[PDB]
Amino acid sequence: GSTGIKPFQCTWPDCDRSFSRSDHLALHRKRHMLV
Ligand SMILES: [Zn+2]
Repeated sequence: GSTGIKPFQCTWPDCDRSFSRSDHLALHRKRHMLV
């Protein structure tokens, strides 16, 4: 279903990801800035 309305939303425009896991979106975001 529509599970894009998440509080842990990735703020990458071309990506447009949204998470429920803080430990997942953290690494997802770390790899975004290539760190
Ligand atoms: Zn992302």
